[PDB]
Amino acid sequence: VHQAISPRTLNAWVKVVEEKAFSPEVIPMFSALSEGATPQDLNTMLNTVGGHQAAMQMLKETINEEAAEWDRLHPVHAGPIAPGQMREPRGSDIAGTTSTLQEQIGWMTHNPPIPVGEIYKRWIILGLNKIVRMYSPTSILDIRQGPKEPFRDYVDRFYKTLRAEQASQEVKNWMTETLLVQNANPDCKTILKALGPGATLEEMMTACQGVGGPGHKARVIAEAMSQVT
Amino acid sequence: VHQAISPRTLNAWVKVVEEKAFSPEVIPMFSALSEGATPQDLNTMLNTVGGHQAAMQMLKETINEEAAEWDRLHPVHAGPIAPGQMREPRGSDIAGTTSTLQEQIGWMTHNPPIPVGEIYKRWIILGLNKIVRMYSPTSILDIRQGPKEPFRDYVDRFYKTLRAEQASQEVKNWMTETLLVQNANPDCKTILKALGPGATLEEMMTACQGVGGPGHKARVIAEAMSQVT
Amino acid sequence: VHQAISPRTLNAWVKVVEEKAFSPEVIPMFSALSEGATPQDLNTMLNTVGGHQAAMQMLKETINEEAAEWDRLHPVHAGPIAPGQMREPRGSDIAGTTSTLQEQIGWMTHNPPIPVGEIYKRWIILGLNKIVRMYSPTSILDIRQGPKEPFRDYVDRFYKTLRAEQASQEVKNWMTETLLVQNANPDCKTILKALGPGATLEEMMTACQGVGGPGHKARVIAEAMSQVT
Amino acid sequence: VHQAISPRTLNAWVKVVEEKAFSPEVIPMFSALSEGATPQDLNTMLNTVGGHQAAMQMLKETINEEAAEWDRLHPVHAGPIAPGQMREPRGSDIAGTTSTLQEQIGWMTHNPPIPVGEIYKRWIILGLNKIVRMYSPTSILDIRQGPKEPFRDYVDRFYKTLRAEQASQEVKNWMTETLLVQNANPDCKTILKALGPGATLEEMMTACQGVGGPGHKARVIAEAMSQVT
Amino acid sequence: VHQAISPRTLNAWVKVVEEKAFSPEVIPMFSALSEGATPQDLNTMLNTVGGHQAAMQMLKETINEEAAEWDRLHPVHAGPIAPGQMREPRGSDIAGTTSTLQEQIGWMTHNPPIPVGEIYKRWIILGLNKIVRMYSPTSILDIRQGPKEPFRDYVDRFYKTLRAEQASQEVKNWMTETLLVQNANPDCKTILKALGPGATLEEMMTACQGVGGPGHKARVIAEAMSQVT
Ligand SMILES: CC(C)(C#Cc1ccc(-c2ccc(Cl)c3c(NS(C)(=O)=O)nn(CC(F)(F)F)c23)c([C@H](Cc2cc(F)cc(F)c2)NC(=O)Cn2nc(C(F)(F)F)c3c2C(F)(F)[C@@H]2C[C@H]32)n1)S(C)(=O)=O
Ligand SMILES: CC(C)(C#Cc1ccc(-c2ccc(Cl)c3c(NS(C)(=O)=O)nn(CC(F)(F)F)c23)c([C@H](Cc2cc(F)cc(F)c2)NC(=O)Cn2nc(C(F)(F)F)c3c2C(F)(F)[C@@H]2C[C@H]32)n1)S(C)(=O)=O
Ligand SMILES: CC(C)(C#Cc1ccc(-c2ccc(Cl)c3c(NS(C)(=O)=O)nn(CC(F)(F)F)c23)c([C@H](Cc2cc(F)cc(F)c2)NC(=O)Cn2nc(C(F)(F)F)c3c2C(F)(F)[C@@H]2C[C@H]32)n1)S(C)(=O)=O
Ligand SMILES: CC(C)(C#Cc1ccc(-c2ccc(Cl)c3c(NS(C)(=O)=O)nn(CC(F)(F)F)c23)c([C@H](Cc2cc(F)cc(F)c2)NC(=O)Cn2nc(C(F)(F)F)c3c2C(F)(F)[C@@H]2C[C@H]32)n1)S(C)(=O)=O
Ligand SMILES: CC(C)(C#Cc1ccc(-c2ccc(Cl)c3c(NS(C)(=O)=O)nn(CC(F)(F)F)c23)c([C@H](Cc2cc(F)cc(F)c2)NC(=O)Cn2nc(C(F)(F)F)c3c2C(F)(F)[C@@H]2C[C@H]32)n1)S(C)(=O)=O
Ligand SMILES: O=P(O)(O)O[C@H]1[C@H](OP(=O)(O)O)[C@@H](OP(=O)(O)O)[C@H](OP(=O)(O)O)[C@@H](OP(=O)(O)O)[C@H]1OP(=O)(O)O
Ligand SMILES: O=P(O)(O)O[C@H]1[C@H](OP(=O)(O)O)[C@@H](OP(=O)(O)O)[C@H](OP(=O)(O)O)[C@@H](OP(=O)(O)O)[C@H]1OP(=O)(O)O
Repeated sequence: VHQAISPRTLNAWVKVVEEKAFSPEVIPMFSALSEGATPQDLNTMLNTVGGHQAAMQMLKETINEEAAEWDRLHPVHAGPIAPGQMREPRGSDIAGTTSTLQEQIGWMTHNPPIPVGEIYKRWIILGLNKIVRMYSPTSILDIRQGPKEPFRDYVDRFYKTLRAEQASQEVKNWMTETLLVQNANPDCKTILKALGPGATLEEMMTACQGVGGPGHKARVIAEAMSQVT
Repeated sequence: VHQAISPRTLNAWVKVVEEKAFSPEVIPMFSALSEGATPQDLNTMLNTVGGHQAAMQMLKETINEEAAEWDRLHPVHAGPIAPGQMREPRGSDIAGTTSTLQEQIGWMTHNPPIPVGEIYKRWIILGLNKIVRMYSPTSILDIRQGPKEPFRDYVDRFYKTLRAEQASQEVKNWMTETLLVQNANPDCKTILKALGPGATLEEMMTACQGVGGPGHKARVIAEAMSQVT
Repeated sequence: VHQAISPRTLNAWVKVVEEKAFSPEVIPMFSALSEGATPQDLNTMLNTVGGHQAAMQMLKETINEEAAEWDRLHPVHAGPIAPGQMREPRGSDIAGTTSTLQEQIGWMTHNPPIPVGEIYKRWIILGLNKIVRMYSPTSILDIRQGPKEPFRDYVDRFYKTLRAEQASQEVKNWMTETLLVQNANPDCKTILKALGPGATLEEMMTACQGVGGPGHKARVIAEAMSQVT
Repeated sequence: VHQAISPRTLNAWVKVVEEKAFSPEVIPMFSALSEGATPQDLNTMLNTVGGHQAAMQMLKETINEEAAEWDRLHPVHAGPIAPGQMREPRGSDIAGTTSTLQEQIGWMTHNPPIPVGEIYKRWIILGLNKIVRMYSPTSILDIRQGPKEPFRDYVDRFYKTLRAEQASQEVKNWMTETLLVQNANPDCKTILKALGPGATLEEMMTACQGVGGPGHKARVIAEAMSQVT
Repeated sequence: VHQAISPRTLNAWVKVVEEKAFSPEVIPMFSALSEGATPQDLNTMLNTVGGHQAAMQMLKETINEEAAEWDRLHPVHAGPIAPGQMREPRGSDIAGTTSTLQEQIGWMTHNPPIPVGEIYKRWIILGLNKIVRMYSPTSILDIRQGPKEPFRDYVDRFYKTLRAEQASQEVKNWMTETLLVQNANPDCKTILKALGPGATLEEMMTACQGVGGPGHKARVIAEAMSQVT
């Protein structure tokens, strides 16, 4: 079509997703970048969202709901071939799963036009609005050790979140060497600080392996009593 | 139709839901606002309920049960076209899922009349009665930290509830400023007050990160023994 | 039918359920009140049981098994119209789900008679016997705080049970004023008594919010040591 | 008629208004949710705005201004219209006040099309932009007692604003419990604090009834003079 | 005709208005008592409301708005009606201002029926809801003297409110003897108490005629300064 997305349009959409994630600003930008686009172009835009797999699953659920709504309003015709005309779209055709680009173009350019692109755009906008309201991406900054969480479990959660984090490898290494010790609970922080700089992750995990164990509990209790007595 | 809901009727229903939520007063108001309305108007009223999604799901379940009951009382005919007459309504037709507005008007104005609007209204009333009896909306005022609940889990619950709360953003900010520290458990509240005013949420979470850990338990036990000795 | 339930019969059944709940005395009364009644009348009696939803679900399950047994023993005929006679009942027809009142009267008054009312009555009697043996209604008197249960969870259980309780509103308020503090665990009961009369529920929950937390445990341990030393 | 508002679209619009009020975010959401909608659908969306009646009146004034502009640009055509042709829309027809849904659909689905829905959407967007720039909703947090304002007048303003506030009834009770005394002027606030907790609204009003009168002025002047010497 | 309001129905509505004023209970009650009634019966019910003329004016405004909306939905035809046919009702006809009882009956008893009574009752319900939400009746208990308000002006406000108050003459006299001095401002209250019991309204007004004047203010400053000396 005339309004097929240009290379700069697609790149702008990619950069919007990468920089803003799913802040409200994503909704206008998508609306502005995808106007006149076929459902195939919209699917191309959706497929370039790296990460946020849970958010994209949420979006797909919303699209399926809206497709079911469309199918409820549009009943399947009683098998009239109508060789002059073409088949009426279904919800899956609007979402582009069961329709080709030629069919979408034909629906968009027919008289009267069926703007399958704009209908799909509204479905996607509903999904994006739901994501913006509900979804919260994981953040490495939010990973803190629980007061009773073993240090190894905390480290596992930290590294899982770090793997999912959007950052360069150097930045992730820097995050490892600051946040991991920073966001440990006080009991493990004391041990890790006493361990000193240059301690490896294995040394750190060995040093905190007994926190919450009977011996460590006895030790800290006895130290507290000695201080207050 | 003559009794189609007016703009003021729809706005009054919206304001009723926003002001009273699902107090018993909702039941008369709905009854008064929806009399003579087609099932399409009733669905329009139901779609304007913002929030209370669990209550609306309960209402939908009740509507489905009543539609099944109607289907049990009304057997589908043995395919008599009856071109002079029209097809008999099903339960989904009364709820408006499988019927159009024209069909609803045709049933409502036929002689003898099938008041699909009134039947659907009674089903909705049953759902509303169930909601009024059972459903309790979440309240930010009810979020209190458990005696052994970690402060971060409490903060997550608080912010989830605040997100679901019906309030302006300034009011939500004021709620964060007061209720969060107010409704923490005594162990965390002692630390939070020791921090003083002006502490951020991150400083507050770091300060309470050790509550329940071995070191904090030893410290408070030692302080108690020193006081009693 | 000649033995259709009278207004006084239905009201007597309602009063029997309200006063006796599902004590064994319910089984004779039902038997006495429902003799000669159609399945329609029996369903009317079953629908007037307010509350005891779990017991009624048990009764429905028993009725379904008995209907399945009837269907096992009665095979569907090989489609003989038999215009002189009527269709043979199925289990669902005896339970009244798939049968109209006219069909039930026709079966009951046919020669030889098929006493669908009496068969359905025996199914209901089996269900009632099962309820009498197994089902135990929830009681506000039985709601007591566990030794380690947080006060807020106990209060939530108490208020849920109170909502399900069969009592006047004034009686429920009196129960709240007596049983809630009466049935708290000793640790919370001490604090609640120290509050004194006139404390609100919010002040009660605040006062017990720390029971089970480290500070409260340190306090009580130190107090016990001081008393024994 | 393919782009009619779905139940989820209308609910999303309602939630947008309830959550964001008239922050700038409302403008993209509206434009995203109303694409291809008829003027009737747009009016339905506008009627679901609960509260903000003054803002809605500003929007209606903007719409009337734009309709007047349209009428100035499009002069009426004297003489009967052609039987095949339809009447040209006026501003009121675009706004949906004097046009039925069928007429709007006919205008939109025509060769060449008159996009009455999109023109009306632009008018509504102008109104929303004016609201976002100028309208400021009343907030209970901004009700402060003036230095010379009688306490009763301040209480009246507080309760009017609280009635207008978008909040649950429990939240409104909490706001009364906190802000009313918190936001009184110092002269009334010292007396209100001297009253002590648990004071009723009538006791608070009678306690502050004399602030500003000759006796209170004489008393405070004498006390200040005694403090000085 | 069949559902015309009985004498007991009218009396029950009168008692409802007198006992509850415009509490929310007025809405279901009016809904129940007015079912099937003609616009003439509804107008009689509305005319039997004694007092609350501001609320009744609000109701009339709402009715006029709803009549205008109905007129917008129902364009005036050329009216070449057959002798058997009858003129289509307008908003004023539904409200009963321009329609006789016979015309309302004819619209209500017609094929297809035009339920003018029920449409009118919905308009009245919208007005009643507006009243319940917004209107607040004047209460003699709320009349308090302002801190700088002249005593004579307070007396005039009190007597105006007392004249408007719904109460027996003996209760009004008791109100005058109880609340007038009670709800005066502290300076006037001090003088009135010094005046002792048995003083008439003229002595009470003369005793407080100088409060806030130069002599009284100078006197109170002198007494306060002497007290703190
Ligand atoms: C060839 C081409 C032109 C095309 C096309 C093309 C065609 C159709 C669809 C599609 C559209 C709508 C539905 Cl409603 C379904 C469906 N409904 S269903 C039966 O329930 O699953 N299935 N499809 C797959 C279908 F149709 F092919 F079968 C779809 C896609 C979607 C676009 C899309 C991505 C998205 F994230 C969320 C959406 F809502 C829609 N892309 C996928 O679906 C693959 N995907 N899915 C998910 C997830 F599940 F996490 F959301 C994820 C992907 C991912 F991209 F890898 C990314 C990590 C996230 N693209 S091109 C140049 O773009 O390559
Ligand atoms: C075009 C128009 C005239 C129309 C129509 C229209 C037509 C039908 C229905 C509908 C009615 C009855 C059933 Cl019994 C089902 C059904 N039964 S089923 C197979 O089990 O799901 N499905 N539907 C969807 C159907 F029919 F379209 F398929 C329905 C709706 C409902 C109205 C409704 C809302 C509601 F809250 C609870 C109800 F009981 C009924 N609205 C929805 O359902 C969408 N919804 N649902 C839910 C939830 F699930 F949480 F309750 C929520 C929504 C929501 F509004 F977003 C809101 C957050 C809550 N509206 S208009 C101007 O209004 O846009
Ligand atoms: C019109 C009329 C003459 C009639 C009839 C009428 C007709 C049939 C049935 C019925 C009978 C037997 C089965 Cl075996 C099923 C079935 N089997 S199934 C597919 O598995 O669910 N469904 N039905 C619904 C059917 F038939 F309509 F489809 C039935 C009922 C039952 C009577 C009944 C009540 C009961 F408590 C326990 C029973 F075993 C049977 N009433 C309901 O069922 C509705 N109910 N259910 C339950 C629960 F689930 F908790 F037990 C509850 C209700 C409740 F009453 F609200 C109450 C809170 C409890 N009444 S009248 C004057 O009485 O109104
Ligand atoms: C039946 C249906 C399909 C329809 C329709 C329908 C049809 C037309 C109109 C309408 C549109 C444009 C103009 Cl320009 C005027 C007009 N211009 S005029 C002569 O100067 O007053 N009048 N109308 C009434 C008309 F047409 F009947 F005459 C309109 C509405 C508006 C939509 C609207 C709402 C709004 F808030 C602000 C707007 F700008 C437009 N809704 C109302 O107007 C009622 N309203 N008004 C106001 C206020 F004044 F405060 F802004 C308020 C309401 C309220 F919603 F109650 C809410 C508290 C606020 N809806 S449905 C399912 O939606 O019910
Ligand atoms: C024969 C008979 C059966 C009849 C009839 C009869 C016929 C019509 C109307 C009427 C109805 C609707 C509108 Cl919309 C207007 C209108 N619209 S308009 C152009 O703007 O003024 N005018 N009317 C007068 C009309 F029609 F004559 F023109 C009406 C009334 C109203 C009923 C009514 C009372 C009410 F309180 C509020 C309402 F909304 C409607 N009663 C009056 O109006 C007189 N009234 N009004 C007001 C007020 F203004 F405060 F609200 C007050 C009165 C009052 F009762 F004195 C009382 C102190 C309050 N009754 S009966 C019983 O008499 O024997
Ligand atoms: O408070 P309690 O309900 O009495 O539970 C405590 C305690 O839990 P707390 O954190 O709440 O104080 C211990 O937990 P830790 O502090 O050591 O993490 C736990 O000890 P363990 O988890 O190491 O087993 C101990 O269990 P126990 O006494 O059996 O060793 C258990 O006490 P009780 O089971 O006796 O209640
Ligand atoms: O008490 P306020 O309401 O705050 O105003 C007072 C004062 O009031 P009172 O006499 O009741 O104490 C005078 O008002 P009136 O005498 O007319 O009643 C006024 O005018 P005068 O100088 O003539 O006394 C005076 O002065 P000004 O308004 O110029 O400030 C002003 O004093 P303050 O504002 O400083 O309190």
